[PDB]
Amino acid sequence: SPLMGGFGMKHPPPQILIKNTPVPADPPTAFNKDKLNSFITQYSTGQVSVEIEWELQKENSKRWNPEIQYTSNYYKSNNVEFAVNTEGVYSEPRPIGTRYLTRNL
Amino acid sequence: EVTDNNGVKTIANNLTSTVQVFTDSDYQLPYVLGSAHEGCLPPFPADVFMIPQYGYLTLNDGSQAVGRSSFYCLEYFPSQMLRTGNNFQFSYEFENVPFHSSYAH
Repeated sequence: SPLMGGFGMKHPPPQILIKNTPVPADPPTAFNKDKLNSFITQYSTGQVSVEIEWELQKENSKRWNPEIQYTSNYYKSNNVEFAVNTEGVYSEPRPIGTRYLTRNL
Repeated sequence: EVTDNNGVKTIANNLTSTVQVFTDSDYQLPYVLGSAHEGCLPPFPADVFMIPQYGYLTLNDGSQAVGRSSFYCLEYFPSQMLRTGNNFQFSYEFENVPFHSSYAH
């Protein structure tokens, strides 16, 4: 299991490598055997979509007590947590972990 | 039914009263077998034994409880009710355990 947390896999999701194909600017009219360092400056843009299916383990506790849950707070604030501000920059308030429910040992 | 009249114990049987039994088959109660407790079936078959009282410990902050401390009502489980004509049968298959090494090297 990775020490920073997560799922350790022998064969994780493969790396996806992407490159703009070099387009030479224009060769000299007489032949030259050197490797054509002059190129047309360009960049690419696009859309990428990732779809992951996750299997869940539903909590099945017989505990009578109400449990601890992650919640937002109902107190007036300048900004909404996990939103954008007046500038338009999105920010995340605190690091949310996954351990809120309980189980017996 | 035991009755105390002027410090005199008279034991009469109560044909209509019941006894509740259940097996925690889903393992959703604190498990107190496996702590080497002095309450077992006696080694000698001709002995009559008292049934030990069930109880459990949860998370403590010294003498105080914490939010994660769990309380179990055992009456929240489905039990079988028995009044003197009834019996209770339970079957269990042990999971695959290794043979205990009954030898020296």
